[PDB]
Amino acid sequence: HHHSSGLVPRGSHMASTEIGIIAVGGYNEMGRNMTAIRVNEDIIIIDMGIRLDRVQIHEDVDTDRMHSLELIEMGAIPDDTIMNEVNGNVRAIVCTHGALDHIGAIPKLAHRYAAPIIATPYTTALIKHQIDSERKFGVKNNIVALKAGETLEITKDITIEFINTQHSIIDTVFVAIHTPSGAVVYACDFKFDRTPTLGEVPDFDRLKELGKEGVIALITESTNAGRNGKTPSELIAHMMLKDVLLGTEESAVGMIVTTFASHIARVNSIVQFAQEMGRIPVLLGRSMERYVGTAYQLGYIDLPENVEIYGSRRDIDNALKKIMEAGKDKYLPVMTGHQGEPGAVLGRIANGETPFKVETGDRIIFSANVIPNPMTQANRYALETKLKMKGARIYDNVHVSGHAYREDHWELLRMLKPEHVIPAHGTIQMHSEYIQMAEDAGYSLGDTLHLLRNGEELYIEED
Amino acid sequence: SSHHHHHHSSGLVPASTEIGIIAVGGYNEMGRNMTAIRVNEDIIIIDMGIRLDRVQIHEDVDTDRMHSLELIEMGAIPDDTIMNEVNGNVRAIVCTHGALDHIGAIPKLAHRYAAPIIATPYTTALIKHQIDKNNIVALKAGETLEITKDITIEFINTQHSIIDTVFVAIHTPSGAVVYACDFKFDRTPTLGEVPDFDRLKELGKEGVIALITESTNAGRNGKTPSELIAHMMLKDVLLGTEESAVGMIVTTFASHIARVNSIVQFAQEMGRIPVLLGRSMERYVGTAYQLGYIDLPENVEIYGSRRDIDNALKKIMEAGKDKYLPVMTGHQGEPGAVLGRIANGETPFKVETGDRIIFSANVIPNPMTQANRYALETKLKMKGARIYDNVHVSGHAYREDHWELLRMLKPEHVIPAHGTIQMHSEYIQMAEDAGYSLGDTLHLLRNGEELYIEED
Amino acid sequence: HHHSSGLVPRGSHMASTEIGIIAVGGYNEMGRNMTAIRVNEDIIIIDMGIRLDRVQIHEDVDTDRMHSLELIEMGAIPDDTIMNEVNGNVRAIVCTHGALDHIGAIPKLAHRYAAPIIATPYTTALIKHQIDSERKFGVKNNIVALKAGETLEITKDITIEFINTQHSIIDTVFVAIHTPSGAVVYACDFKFDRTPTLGEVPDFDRLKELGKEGVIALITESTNAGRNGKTPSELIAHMMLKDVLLGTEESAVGMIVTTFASHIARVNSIVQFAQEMGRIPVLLGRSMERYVGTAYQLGYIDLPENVEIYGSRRDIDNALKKIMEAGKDKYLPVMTGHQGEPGAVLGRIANGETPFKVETGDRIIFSANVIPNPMTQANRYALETKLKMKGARIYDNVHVSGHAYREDHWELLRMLKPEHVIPAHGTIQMHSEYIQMAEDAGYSLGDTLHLLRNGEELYIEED
Amino acid sequence: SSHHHHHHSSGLVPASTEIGIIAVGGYNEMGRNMTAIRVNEDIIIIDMGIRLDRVQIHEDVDTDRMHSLELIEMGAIPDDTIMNEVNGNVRAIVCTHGALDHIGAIPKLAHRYAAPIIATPYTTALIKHQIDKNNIVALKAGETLEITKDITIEFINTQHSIIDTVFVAIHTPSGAVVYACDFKFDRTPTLGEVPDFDRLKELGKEGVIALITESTNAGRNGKTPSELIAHMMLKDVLLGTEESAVGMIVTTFASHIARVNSIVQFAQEMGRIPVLLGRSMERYVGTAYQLGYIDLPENVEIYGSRRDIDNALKKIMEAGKDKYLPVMTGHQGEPGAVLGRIANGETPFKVETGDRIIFSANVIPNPMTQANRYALETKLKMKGARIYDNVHVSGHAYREDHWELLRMLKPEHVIPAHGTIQMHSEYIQMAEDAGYSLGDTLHLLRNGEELYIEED
RNA sequence: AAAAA
RNA sequence: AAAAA
RNA sequence: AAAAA
RNA sequence: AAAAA
Repeated sequence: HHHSSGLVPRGSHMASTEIGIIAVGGYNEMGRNMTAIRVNEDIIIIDMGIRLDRVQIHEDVDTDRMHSLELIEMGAIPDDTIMNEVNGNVRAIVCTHGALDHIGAIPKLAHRYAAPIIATPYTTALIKHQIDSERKFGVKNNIVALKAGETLEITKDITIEFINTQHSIIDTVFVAIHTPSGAVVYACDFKFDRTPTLGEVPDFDRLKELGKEGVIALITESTNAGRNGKTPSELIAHMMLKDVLLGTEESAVGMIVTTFASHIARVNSIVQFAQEMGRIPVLLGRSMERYVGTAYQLGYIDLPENVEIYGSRRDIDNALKKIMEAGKDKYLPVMTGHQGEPGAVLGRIANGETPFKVETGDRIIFSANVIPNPMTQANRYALETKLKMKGARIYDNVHVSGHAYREDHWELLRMLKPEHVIPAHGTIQMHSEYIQMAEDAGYSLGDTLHLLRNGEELYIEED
Repeated sequence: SSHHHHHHSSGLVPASTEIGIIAVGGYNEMGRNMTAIRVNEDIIIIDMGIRLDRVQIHEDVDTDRMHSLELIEMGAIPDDTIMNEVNGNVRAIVCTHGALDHIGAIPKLAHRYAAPIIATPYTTALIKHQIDKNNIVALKAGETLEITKDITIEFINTQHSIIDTVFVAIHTPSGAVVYACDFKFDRTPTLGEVPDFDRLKELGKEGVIALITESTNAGRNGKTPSELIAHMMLKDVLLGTEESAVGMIVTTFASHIARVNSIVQFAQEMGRIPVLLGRSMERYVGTAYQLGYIDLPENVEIYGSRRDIDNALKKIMEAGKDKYLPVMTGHQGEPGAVLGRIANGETPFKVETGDRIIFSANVIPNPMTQANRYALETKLKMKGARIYDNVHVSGHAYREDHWELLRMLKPEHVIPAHGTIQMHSEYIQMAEDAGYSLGDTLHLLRNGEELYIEED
Repeated sequence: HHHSSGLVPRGSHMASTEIGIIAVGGYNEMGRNMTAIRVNEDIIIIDMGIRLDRVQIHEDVDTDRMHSLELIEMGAIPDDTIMNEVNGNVRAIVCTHGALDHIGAIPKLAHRYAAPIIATPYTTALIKHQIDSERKFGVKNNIVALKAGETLEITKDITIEFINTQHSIIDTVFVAIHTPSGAVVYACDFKFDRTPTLGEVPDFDRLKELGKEGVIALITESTNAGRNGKTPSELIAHMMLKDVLLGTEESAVGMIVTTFASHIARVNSIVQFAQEMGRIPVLLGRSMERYVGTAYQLGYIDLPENVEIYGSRRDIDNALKKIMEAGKDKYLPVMTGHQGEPGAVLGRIANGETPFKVETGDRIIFSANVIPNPMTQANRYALETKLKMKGARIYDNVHVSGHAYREDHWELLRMLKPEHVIPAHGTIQMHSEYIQMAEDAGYSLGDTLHLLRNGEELYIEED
Repeated sequence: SSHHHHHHSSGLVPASTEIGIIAVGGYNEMGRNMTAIRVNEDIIIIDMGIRLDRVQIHEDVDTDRMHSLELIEMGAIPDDTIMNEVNGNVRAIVCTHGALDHIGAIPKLAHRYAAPIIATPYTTALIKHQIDKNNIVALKAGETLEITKDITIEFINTQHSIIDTVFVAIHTPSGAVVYACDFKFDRTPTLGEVPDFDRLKELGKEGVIALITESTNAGRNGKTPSELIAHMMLKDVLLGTEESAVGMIVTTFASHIARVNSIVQFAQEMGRIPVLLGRSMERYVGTAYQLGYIDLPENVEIYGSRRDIDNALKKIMEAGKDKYLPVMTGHQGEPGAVLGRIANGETPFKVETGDRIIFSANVIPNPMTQANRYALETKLKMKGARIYDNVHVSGHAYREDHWELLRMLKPEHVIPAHGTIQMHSEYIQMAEDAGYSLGDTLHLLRNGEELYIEED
């Protein structure tokens, strides 16, 4: 004899999709970021970064004579040889922004793929300017400019959407890969910033919509997931830098500012402050000219008429000779070398290889943090020791992070409601931080939350 | 056969003043600050603080049952028994502000001196409320008070993590002795005034014999971020949220009136009614309001007693946590404070997953307070709370702030105070950069030592 | 038409075994260790520890009135309710040693299982003495004494082997669970020590043999896997303590030594040193009497005739009154309270609640480390501050770790050659350290190397 | 009407000596140690060291092309130009041992003084080899040397990370000035003798005016572990292995002769032939052997030149790494050292997975050396090496060692040296526990300052 | 770099 | 959490 | 708390 | 990497 135990309504499945999340670089370390998203047999590569400290430990630096495999053995750059064991063909290369941890390895690995590079206008410009700077013949991927808010079809089954976000470089995007079974979202090198000083407010609405439409997997950075609270706004750094530059009873002293050439919002703030304190803003260093110049040409920043930009050593040295013999109090040199890079303008000033002589009382403002690696900490120590031994006053860490804190990740997780989460852009320790946060959010390790190592592929079969 | 020459000096003259800088407390540690400035035989005492951590290591606090000498043996409070060896008489007791590290020992030591207590209005109010006896004189920033035919005291406005904080300048016939401790340059305060740089420069040109100044954050690079920074960060944490109807608790220094001000303003700007909870909140904020230092919105609610507080939390819980912004005590996980009691479930307020707890304060770097803070945060986290930490800006001068202070006052002698010998070491390296020499024009004093400064 | 592509010789499989590695407690934190090894449908529980700091954060301590579930909610103790979702029956409970992070939760959870407790003689003694110390009625598991080197049959298919190892408590073992498909080895709270001061030299031969016989899975601690090199021998701590106690030109000063009551090798060394410096070794504190007394009765340590042991408050206070009024220079008090435990002898001396008064010059030797938790760091700070304020001279950290370092794990891995490795006894951060080491040894995460969280079961099907 | 009384003192007497303690270098930093002790108008210089990190921040080392003044501007070496303001004449230059932080600046500054260099035999040997000019006098531990009718210098044996290290006692008609820097109490040395506690106590009772002593590890709790501890740990690392035929490299201080001794002994006990590689290994160990301080087994091999070294490594590689124990330079990842060259693959020796690299040294806490060490270890690890770090014991006295030193010598005045102001702060807290008072009997000197001590 | 009731 | 010419 | 060739 | 009575 037999009783009924109830009934189960079974859902339909009009599209099965096989998703691959391939960790190539930047899952075991910082710098050489590369991820590959496989939809069935088509592959979208996301970012191709470089890791600088692996270049610095070798007294040979070179980095432009060495080709891909030697750099991979140093790594340095992502080991993409594993792509030969991935069951698909690369259809596109997305670069979510233009800093070296996302495009630094483009000129070394991108030319081997039969795919266009898709990026934002500013990013595309930086990639182009960089590709045209190796002159080894000679294949160049075409570059498609895709703006935040725009969508691009790659395949009958694959579309790529850019969503604007904030970061320490302008024009940074989340990328959503739409598949017949739903979306794969990539959100790395980002920060929620509700009061940006240059870009736009993050697209929380679209994030929520995506959440409701269906997100299969989220690949997101774990870099500062261990840091408590929310990332302070860029406005905070704006305010602090303002206070450091204007708030002084020793006004006619002579001040040098140094920061990331790629941090366009920061540089912008600095030149405005120069205009508010009666000094002539003069930008020094090749990379200043590259990044800030490019940002200006494409209309991302406005520059005052008296702004001066110098890229060549003799232009720079003669500009510093002009400043030195006119009164340091009349200029605000905005220059490269905050990490004590050998050869940068500030490092050359510190060695006295320059008409500019730092004298007691002079104020040097590092609008940047020291990167937690022994190499750059050494270069910074030597730089600072020299500058102080010549009597300079050091203003350090006038800066705000470009990365999401724990609660930023919390809210992102609540908005996108991803089915699977994969931490990226960090060490396994950082991923451990992220994992604990995500578990608090209801995710389970090995189930809906996944710890990948470089070279590993997560297979997801969506019904 | 051999010769040389020398001019001899004449014994002719073309009232001498002897200065003593007596370090009493707060030169070997944090908290129990007390300095004594002797002009020949008249003495001005500056500040009388308490050190809380030396009270915490003994589980039996009752800081009002113990008399002065036992507190000194714990210390806790400054050892002023050394004043029995100082060749002078105390003519005044100056308190540069009203926080416990400047007035905490007032009720235990001040009564032994036949001298008035001189302080700013707010400070005087807190001292009065605290006593529950020296005369108390209210002296405002910018005003001068004569103490003796030869001695006057000037208050100069400055900024700090408590309102109405002053530098004090002791004017003598030989020049000024300046005391600048527990201070911060802030050119964009959210409460009070910008410090008096003009007067500092004037003083410098008039002649400063000695500067007694804090070394607390002399080790920190750069300049102290403005209170405006903490204002902005707190705004971002409180308003910048897609988890809006969650229920938020803010905790901070009850004495940081500027901060509490910012918080209640934000409460009015996020459509929650601000409820201030805890006895000390009632004390400091209440007093600040009565004296017209802070303005409060009509809907502001304050509860100091245990049952008032618990019934307020029962009211809040059963009306919607999303409708209130409780501003409460317990940011250091103080046993008995409102937040610590909420965390222990001894309260109608129950923390549930998602609730946001904002510590508008840093954790005090002492093992005791780090323990209490750890236990508190662990409990709150285990009940599902989301912790926003360090939404805060320092109340103390950084290295370059001291650089500029030194270059404005141009003192003949400098003495670091308000810290450990390590903090003083930082200050010393900075001052050496400015041209001072240790043991000559720069002096590292320990508690109990008297520095003699003579006229050339 | 058809060609042959070669042949493949296929192996036989005369016994399939399903293995479960269940992480119950101590995989997300320190202290409350509990693991469960499932062979088909029979379960061997390994260790049942407590986490002390979770008790300390509550101002209520109690820990003996509270029953299991409240302790689990604090946790504190392992959440073994998950055992109701594990497909098997518990046949035995192994305790690899007698310290609280292995037997601290025995009296709270063991009585719910219909299984005997298997342990070494010393461990068994401590478990018995502890069980007879709750007097709540009243079920007591029988305890089987199994010595290092001995094997015990539990099932037609399951045998348990003890292998001697070293640790900060005497009589510690690796446990090997022999199954028809091979062995599961558990090696937690251990240290290679080639010159022990009490136990035996580790059984490297047997480890190698096991390796060759076939190890399915290794569960091993990750606690100090991050620490570089090899764990220093106990002999090092012996030497340092000797030097601290004898090497002094201020000989008749009065010295107090404090250490782990359970560290029998250490205490032994101390009383021998007392005999070598003409002082009477007097042991104070209830737990000293418990652990050292027990170790003496079972013949693990020899004690000199003049040794004195006191467990009660009045015996202790009058012993200190005797010492105080006879000359501190004539005694070596060996007492509890190295973590500044409220109520311990040293903590009571520090509060002046004792005939013993510490005076300037007096030397207090902490033969122990400070546990990296804010609670115990607070208690230690208060204790030390009081002792120094009474003029004592503090000798700290005269101690050597009880846990394997990175290279110790390296060699263990090379000896056992396990098919699968699972890190245990630590946070996810410690496990991350272990994971990197194991990857260097050839293991692969998610494949032969497994990261478990509390409540998770790894299923292994051995052919 | 009113009265009191006082006894007046007589102007009768019931040769005065003025002591100057001049801090020249090594009081604000590590490395460039130099002190000058003035007795009225005769001066004894003690030590002349170099500071390596100030040389490293400039990539252009050549420390022999630069003359004294440029090295002083880098400093690098002590600024002894201040000696032009000191009212006295240098009668002797004492070097308490032969490591670079005591003799590194000898070839740059010693030649300007009309005075002999006095040192222990080994120290004299290293100075002589280094010079490639003052007279050099060898003075042994336990011996005394007359310098002046009023001044004698006594050497007292002590222990340290280099052999033949001494305390120096300067005897004057008013008592002794004792210098105890770069030292360690070690009652179980593996080389040399136990320090002379008897003589220290004797000195104490005879009368010590001033003690100049290191503060380097005064912050570390307890007592310095004996060199025997490092011996034992090194034994455990080298012999205690189930990975026996792997190939092992040991690196340590070339000047730490006791350590190298232990290592070669262990090499003979593990059936490997000890090969010492590197120029400085050849210098220090060679010199120590010739003078009979260390004994070497018959099979010992030493190579100082580049091709000798490379061909030795080619020999080793092609005979079996398991048969050799290379003892080489480069523990701090010094560019050009043997280990750094092996790590860069510029060498017949190739590191392969499993190889054990033993650093019998700690990493020096400076960003430069931490960088070099990081790059080195990363390379070695990337070639599969297993790193055994910190197999080492400190060469400097801990807090309680200083406690007992102070209680033995009973000096009237104490001056910390050989460290930063932070290290001195640690020492100061310890000395205050011992009864000394800062600015009175306890003195914190900076480079360039002269402390005057008069007779009562 | 502060308390808390 | 970044380079630099 | 030290260099290295 | 541990308790304590």
